Amino acid sequence: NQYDNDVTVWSPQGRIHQIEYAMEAVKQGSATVGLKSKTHAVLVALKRAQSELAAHQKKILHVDNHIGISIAGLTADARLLCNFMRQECLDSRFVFDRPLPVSRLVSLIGSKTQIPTQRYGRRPYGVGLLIAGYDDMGPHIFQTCPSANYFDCRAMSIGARSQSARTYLERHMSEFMECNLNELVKHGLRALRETLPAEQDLTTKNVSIGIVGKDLEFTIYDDDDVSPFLEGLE
Amino acid sequence: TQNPMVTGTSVLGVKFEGGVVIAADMLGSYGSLARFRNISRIMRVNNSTMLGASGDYADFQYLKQVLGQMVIDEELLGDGHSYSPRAIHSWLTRAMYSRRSKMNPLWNTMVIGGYADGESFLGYVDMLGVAYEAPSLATGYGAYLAQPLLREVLEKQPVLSQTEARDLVERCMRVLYYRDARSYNRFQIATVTEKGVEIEGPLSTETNWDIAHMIS
Amino acid sequence: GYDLSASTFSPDGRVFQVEYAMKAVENSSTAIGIRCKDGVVFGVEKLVLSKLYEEGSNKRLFNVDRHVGMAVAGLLADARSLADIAREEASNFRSNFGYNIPLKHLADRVAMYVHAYTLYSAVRPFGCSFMLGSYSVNDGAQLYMIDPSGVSYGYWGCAIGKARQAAKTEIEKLQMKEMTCRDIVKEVAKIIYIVHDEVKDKAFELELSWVGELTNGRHEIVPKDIREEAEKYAKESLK
Amino acid sequence: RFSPYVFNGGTILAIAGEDFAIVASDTRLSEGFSIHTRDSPKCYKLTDKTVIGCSGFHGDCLTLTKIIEARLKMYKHSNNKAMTTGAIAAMLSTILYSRRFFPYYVYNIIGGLDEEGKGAVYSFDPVGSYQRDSFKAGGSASAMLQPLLDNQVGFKNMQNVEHVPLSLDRAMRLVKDVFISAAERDVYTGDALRICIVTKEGIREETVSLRKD
Amino acid sequence: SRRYDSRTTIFSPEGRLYQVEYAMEAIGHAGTCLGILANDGVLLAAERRNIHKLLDEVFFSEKIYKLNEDMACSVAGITSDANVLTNELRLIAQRYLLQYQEPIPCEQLVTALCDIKQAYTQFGGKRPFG
Amino acid sequence: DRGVNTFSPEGRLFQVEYAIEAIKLGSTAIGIQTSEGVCLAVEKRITSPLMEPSSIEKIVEIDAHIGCAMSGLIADAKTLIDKARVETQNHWFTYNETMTVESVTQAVSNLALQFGEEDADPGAMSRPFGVALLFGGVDEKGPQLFHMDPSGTFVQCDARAIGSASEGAQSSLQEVYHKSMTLKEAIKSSLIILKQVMEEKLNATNIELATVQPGQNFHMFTKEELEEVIKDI
Amino acid sequence: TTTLAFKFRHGVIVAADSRATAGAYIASQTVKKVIEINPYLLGTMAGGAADCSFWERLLARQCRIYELRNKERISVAAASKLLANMVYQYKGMGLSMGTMICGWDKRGPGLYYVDSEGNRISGATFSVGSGSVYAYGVMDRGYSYDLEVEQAYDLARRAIYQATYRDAYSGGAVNLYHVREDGWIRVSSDNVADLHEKYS
Amino acid sequence: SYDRAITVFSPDGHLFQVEYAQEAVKKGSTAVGVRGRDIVVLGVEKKSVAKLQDERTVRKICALDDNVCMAFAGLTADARIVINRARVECQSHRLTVEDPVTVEYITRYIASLKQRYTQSNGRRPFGISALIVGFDFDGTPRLYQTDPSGTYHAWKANAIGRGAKSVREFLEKNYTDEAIETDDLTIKLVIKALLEVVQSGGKNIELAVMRRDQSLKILNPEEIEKYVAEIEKEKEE
Amino acid sequence: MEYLIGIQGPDYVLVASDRVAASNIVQMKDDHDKMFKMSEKILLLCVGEAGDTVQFAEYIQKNVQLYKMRNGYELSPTAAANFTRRNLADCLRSRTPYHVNLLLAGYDEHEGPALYYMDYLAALAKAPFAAHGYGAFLTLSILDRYYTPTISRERAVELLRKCLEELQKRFILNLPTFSVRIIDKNGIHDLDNISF
Ligand SMILES: *[B]([O])([O])[C]([C][C]([C])[C])[N]C(=O)[C][N]C(=O)C1=[C]C(Cl)=[C][C]=C1Cl
Ligand SMILES: [Cl-]
Ligand SMILES: [Cl-]
Ligand SMILES: [Cl-]
Ligand SMILES: [Cl-]
Ligand SMILES: [Cl-]
Ligand SMILES: [Cl-]
Ligand SMILES: [Cl-]
Ligand SMILES: [Cl-]
Ligand SMILES: [Cl-]
Ligand SMILES: [Cl-]
Ligand SMILES: [Cl-]
Ligand SMILES: [Cl-]
Ligand SMILES: [Cl-]
Ligand SMILES: [Cl-]
Ligand SMILES: [Cl-]
Ligand SMILES: [K+]
Ligand SMILES: [Mg+2]
Ligand SMILES: [Mg+2]
Repeated sequence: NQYDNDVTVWSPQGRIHQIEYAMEAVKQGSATVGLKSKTHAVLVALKRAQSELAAHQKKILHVDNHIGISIAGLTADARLLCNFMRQECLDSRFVFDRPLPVSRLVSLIGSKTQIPTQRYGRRPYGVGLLIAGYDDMGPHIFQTCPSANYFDCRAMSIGARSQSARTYLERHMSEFMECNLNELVKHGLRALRETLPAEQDLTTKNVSIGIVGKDLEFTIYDDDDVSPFLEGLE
Repeated sequence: TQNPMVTGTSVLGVKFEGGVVIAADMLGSYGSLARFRNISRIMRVNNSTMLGASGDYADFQYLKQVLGQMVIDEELLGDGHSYSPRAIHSWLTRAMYSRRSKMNPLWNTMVIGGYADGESFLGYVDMLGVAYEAPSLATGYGAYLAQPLLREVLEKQPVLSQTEARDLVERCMRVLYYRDARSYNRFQIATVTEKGVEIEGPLSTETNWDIAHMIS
Repeated sequence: GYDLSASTFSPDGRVFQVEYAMKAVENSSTAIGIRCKDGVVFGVEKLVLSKLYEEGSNKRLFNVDRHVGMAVAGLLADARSLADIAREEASNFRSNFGYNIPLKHLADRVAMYVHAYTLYSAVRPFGCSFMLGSYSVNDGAQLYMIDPSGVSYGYWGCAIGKARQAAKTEIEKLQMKEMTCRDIVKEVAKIIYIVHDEVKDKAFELELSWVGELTNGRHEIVPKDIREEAEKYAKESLK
Repeated sequence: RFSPYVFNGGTILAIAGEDFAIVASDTRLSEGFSIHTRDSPKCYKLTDKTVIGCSGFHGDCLTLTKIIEARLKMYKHSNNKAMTTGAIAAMLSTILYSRRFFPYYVYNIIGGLDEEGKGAVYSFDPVGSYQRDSFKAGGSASAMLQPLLDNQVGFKNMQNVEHVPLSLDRAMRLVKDVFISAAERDVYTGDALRICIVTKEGIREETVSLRKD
Repeated sequence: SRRYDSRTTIFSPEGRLYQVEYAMEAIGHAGTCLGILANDGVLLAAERRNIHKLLDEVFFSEKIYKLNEDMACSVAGITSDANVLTNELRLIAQRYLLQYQEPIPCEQLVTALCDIKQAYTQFGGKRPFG
Repeated sequence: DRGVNTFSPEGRLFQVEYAIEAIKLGSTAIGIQTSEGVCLAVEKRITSPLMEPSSIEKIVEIDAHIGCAMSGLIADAKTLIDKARVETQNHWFTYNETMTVESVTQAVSNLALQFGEEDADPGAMSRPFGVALLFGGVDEKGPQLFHMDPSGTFVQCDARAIGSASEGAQSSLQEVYHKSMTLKEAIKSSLIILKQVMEEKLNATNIELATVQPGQNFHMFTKEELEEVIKDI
Repeated sequence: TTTLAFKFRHGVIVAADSRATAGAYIASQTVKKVIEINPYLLGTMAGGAADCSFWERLLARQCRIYELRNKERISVAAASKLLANMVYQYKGMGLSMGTMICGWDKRGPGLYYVDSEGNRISGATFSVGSGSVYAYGVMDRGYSYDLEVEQAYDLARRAIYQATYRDAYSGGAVNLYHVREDGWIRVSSDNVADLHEKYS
Repeated sequence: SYDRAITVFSPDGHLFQVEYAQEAVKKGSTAVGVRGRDIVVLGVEKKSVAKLQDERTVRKICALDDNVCMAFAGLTADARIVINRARVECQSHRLTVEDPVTVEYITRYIASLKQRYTQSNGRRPFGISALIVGFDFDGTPRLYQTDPSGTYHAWKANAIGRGAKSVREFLEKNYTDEAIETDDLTIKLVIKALLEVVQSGGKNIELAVMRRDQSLKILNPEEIEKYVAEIEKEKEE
Repeated sequence: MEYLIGIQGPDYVLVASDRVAASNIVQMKDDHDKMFKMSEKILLLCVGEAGDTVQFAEYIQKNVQLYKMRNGYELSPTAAANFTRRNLADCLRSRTPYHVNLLLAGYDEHEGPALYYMDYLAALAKAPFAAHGYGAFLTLSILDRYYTPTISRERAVELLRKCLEELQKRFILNLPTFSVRIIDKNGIHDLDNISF
């Protein structure tokens, strides 16, 4: 109460209410899912549409040839962070002529996003990211939070009703490593489908897909390009 | 540096099957004075990469400091990624170009040798940011005296064994001792293979002075 | 109220914002360090909040210099930022003075940086405590611990986080001065298993690191097979 | 007086056809009276539709191509499409002019396909002046190549000749001939000729041997 | 820090600037000070507050300040504030003389100081001059 | 009182939520995208007959291929519009091509959360912009309409209303819209809807209408062209 | 280079050659030296090719912004002044630019000479570039405010042509434009080798 | 430097500092503007009267440049800052474009200055509205109004300050092609509009006129009370 | 190359300036005006380096006009001359010096006519007559020979004409036409150009 307006104010229970509140921005975003096999990393996102005549918000963003992200939370903060990730990747190619390792990029985000949590008048980033990448250490799915903490994941879901998607992903994760791409994307789509009201389904209007791996630069599939993946959820 | 002070002369490099060898004498010259006769002008950068430098030795020591600390910083993370020989060569290209573009160069010409993922790497970078790769390299007077011998051998036989590359480097170092007034007959040879980087020395070449009696 | 700013003393002379930050540490799971005859061993009870995470996610053991390890408890993003401060202080020391930073000096420098965040309304105290460990032939084994106020002391044994006192009471049973690192890792694993409340928190990973004569003064992860043996010794010791 | 520039040689050429573009360069990298390497081409792929040739001071060639590469990604990120040949050319003009008071010592020629699938050539001076050409030679032997191209591609100074369209197979045969002639007389041009052919199907590469002296 | 900022340069709900009004209350309690224009001159007459027996009488006045060759002022309010403003008045008048090589016209001097006072009511977060 | 960058317990920035409420004080504006072009229509909201109606400009040209309709606190829209204009001209300068509608909208949207009082320049933005914007234009994607609000969120819409009566108007848009609709039908539809929702009787001086079409540049309707369309409605 | 322009009863004629040179090397015969700033305003280029084309393109950007902000066409006076104020900051730094800004606005036909030395002047006729002295001679002996349109085209064409004949640094083609009250038009492009055939 | 955020949103979209600045305007002296056919007229109330005042020193009507002038209502010290900024800007325009400003240009400049002081750290908004009048290069007469929010519009006639509501009501019924057919009737329309709100009419109306090219004439009390009598005796009839 | 002349009589100042703008070997304009109106009774005549001359003259002009708008009355000639001086001197050792030579002519209600001379170093001198340019070398002695303090305005135009005829005869440059203006109690008057 007196402890909940400033990111510099610790509460007496050793919490920072502004960081917790910023995490609510991510829990109210639309769901997204990330998973990986031995060879590919996949992102699947639900796009929320403001009206029946609106396009559906972009949820998946290109970072570099080997890295893409999925977003939940404040879109403007997502773009600011995505721009920082882009620039760190461009810098590593410029200086070293090789892709920035995914875990090093994620450490950069952690360090960047921590700073405003400790200075008066600043605020946390109100965005959570799932990060799909491929490098010398194989495929990766990472998760970042407004607290500046980050996590290396076998699979993950964030956003609204993401708990259902996580439960699905726990249930089938022993299968993921050995899956071909098609199997892996289907698993991502089924996890995402658990987040929906019983009426409603995955369609070409509301689903977005991002894939990167051993043979495949980060690529986004929308609209008519998702139809192949949606057919034969059989 | 506007005015180089203590300097080193040629560095040689040649790729062989399974690795790369570089050579450099152990002399820091101060003008024509052979001042510091036991200095290493080669650096082990990491397990896959080595560097030889001509030109200003203090500038080399600065690069050693900076590059060494960068390799430490990367090893602290323990994350399975290391700088390749190519990445180091890129970094150096950028650093040298940048210093040139401030009109304050690092007064060096360098030879980066490495072995990574079954490929030999050999690359040049100069104080202006001129950089390239080649099957053999030679800076300074080496460009005139050593490189012709290197390239002539490499044309007749592009793939050299380790012991052939080493014999060929010794021959070039002998010629340089004969004909470069800033050379010295005390050198190091550094080799990178699958097993890592080894620096040998101090070494000397045999010399022949028979021609001293063929004037009349 | 007197507890909103690190630039405000209470009427009894306390700085409640520092004390609240300390509570963040005291809520976290337990980390231990033990100094022994030939080095320092760290152990962490790393609580696994989801089975979806990879083994190794959210490490609490860091290399801050080739000869220095760091073990943290508290808010992890603050601890990582402190690891980066420590890394930079070690790096800048080597660049300026030309040798590896002595442990005590590294501990005192980062402690002063931590302390700077306990004076002002403009910033908040770090919500973390951390241990620094090293070994060299010249300096022996050294283990320091720094808290959110910026106090720094040296220790034979140390524990931070929520089972701190239970941990310390077990650590006091060891004659650590006469033990080697190889013997101590087992005892570290044992003590983490003792103080772990298996009813209240279901799943954890043991994280182990060391620095000592046996690593040639380099801070390193304990190898997988040694860690597995240590866990098995701890688990059967729990019997 | 440290000089920040050195001349490293190199000859570039581009030709626009109806449905193709050729960008060619020799592969020698020189300095002073020496050869650095016989295998350093001067052409760089930018997109599937656009190749750039760069010669002059190699330090600046390297830097500038790296800046172009970064800026192509930046464009694609903020506009969600690859840069066109024309937009690359306009951009390069501004990158060159940013250094108006410490120039990139580089001669640039862009070859590629325009937005109707026709061959397009843009030629630049070091500080960013440019225009669209039908063909253009640049670099060390440019004065040797350009007149022959004027005559044989532009049909200049000829009477009683049908102005036919330039086929790929005649353009190729021209490109190999002019480089061979340049390698006779320009000390900097030699070793090998690298040719990139840009068409709707993609970019392909030929290489031809040149004199090594 | 937002908790401690008393917000001296903001409007109240009726469009008022309270610090300004409160400063005007301080002035109304200071020594009375009058000015009278005539055909052959102008005058200032002021109540002295410095009247204790043991005061030493060392300056030519208490509250009358010469500003330049052609101008003087008197003040009512916080004395130390008046010392700052009169010093700034003298500076302005000399900046004008430097630049134009003629004396500052009276109204231009007054306006120039008043723009400083205005600025203290609009930005900076400081108390106005009393 | 709390800072301008304070999150609520629901995870929203108070100042952004309050800026979004200020949009509801604006006049209604409508945008419709068809395969033949986009139209933008807006209620002027004349408050006195002594006011000059042509001095109310709630639709503005960004570039020849892009117009913009606004609602909310109109004075706040000026720096946004100017930024859109400068960006499209920079892009033309650098790349010798027209900037896409999406890209203009993105560039503007990157301003939205750039407010706050202890990172920034000696007097930077203290608060968000109280404005919503419809960008309507034609690029190589064809005709396009994008919406942007004070959160910085932007999105393509087939049709969209903003301002005071936007619920209401948006329902009628759901009702009348179809992907194959012509531009002339979209013009009539948007005036019929403005006519419903406006407090005042619609006429040719208290509204504005503009179009952009693949053929043709940004075009503000004249009085006479408005009068012609008003006859059917 | 040779460029020229003149005001007359029917607007303003603008002409140029098309040659670029790098020392004595002819780099192009096909340079467009007349820049279309907007449909009512032309700029000409002489001096440094990069300098002219950068700063005139920047002028075009600024004129467009001006038009968007103010809801009216920029005047020829204001356009020429924008350019003058932009280059003035750079005096002494080695910019080389000599331009004519040519339009028709509310004061009628407009013509200003602007250069990198800092000059900005209005006038009835100007020629700029290394061939300007040759162009002046012919332009001056034929010029009149009451030239018929076709006589004016003939004069501009012939003046540039004669400059291409004497001046080693001018050649290629003569490119001719006419600014009229409703906009400029491109009137012709004649190769100098074809004009030679015709003028004898 | 002081960076506090002063103007912020409140629940329901209000900008309280701007609303409070508008309250300051409402307590200012009434100002009226009418755009004639070939004249523009400003008139303003009072403000305090007072026999010992030097009348010259407190005018609320101000030249910005030879062809543009303004009246204001609200905080007079704030107005002086705006007026001097607008005067500097008129001289920049003449410098860079070599035309005098249009009335719309300078209005747009003033409005955006005002808007910036509603959206910048460390500052409160200006507590003034302005009526800005003059002629464009082509002879067209103009009347614009700005308010503390930075909004601006053109008007045929308008009032700001205390009693603006009723003065605007009067202008709405009385502003016709007839009432501005000549210079005298345009001037009389302004006086009549003031004489509705003006306490001890009048006495304390200040008035100024701008004719196409002829530059700002302030009327003297002798010239004003001529019009006052000439209107008061007409209203008997 | 540019010529300026001023002659101050008992109640007026007469000024003239050449009308050539030249570049390399060509006159590019023959009706150029080197005078800038600062106020109703003040002309600044400014020559010197290209770009610096207009930028400097117009800055001063705009600031003199601003003073009028802020204060309701005009700067006197003397105050304007000193303002001009302070700016020029203050820039002399700066990163942006202005290479300009000037005459300032004015009529003050109370001081009468004034003519001021300034060089690029910003030395300011009041003078009864003065001139700038290479042409000054051939005409100042004609002014010393024939000027008197009570010279009437008709005779000042004659004296001016003698100077301008001397440039035609003796000066190597082609300066065929001159702008002429007079300032007095009733402001600035354009006279006819003196041409050859
Ligand atoms: B003309 O002034 O003779 C002409 C006008 C331009 C617009 C073409 N100028 C030139 O040809 C001057 N040359 C160059 O600017 C130049 C410099 C360099 Cl470094 C390389 C090529 C060229 Cl074209
Ligand atoms: Cl979301
Ligand atoms: Cl959002
Ligand atoms: Cl977290
Ligand atoms: Cl979530
Ligand atoms: Cl030594
Ligand atoms: Cl080493
Ligand atoms: Cl603890
Ligand atoms: Cl004085
Ligand atoms: Cl004085
Ligand atoms: Cl809305
Ligand atoms: Cl042409
Ligand atoms: Cl503008
Ligand atoms: Cl002029
Ligand atoms: Cl401002
Ligand atoms: Cl009002
Ligand atoms: K050759
Ligand atoms: Mg040879
Ligand atoms: Mg200068």
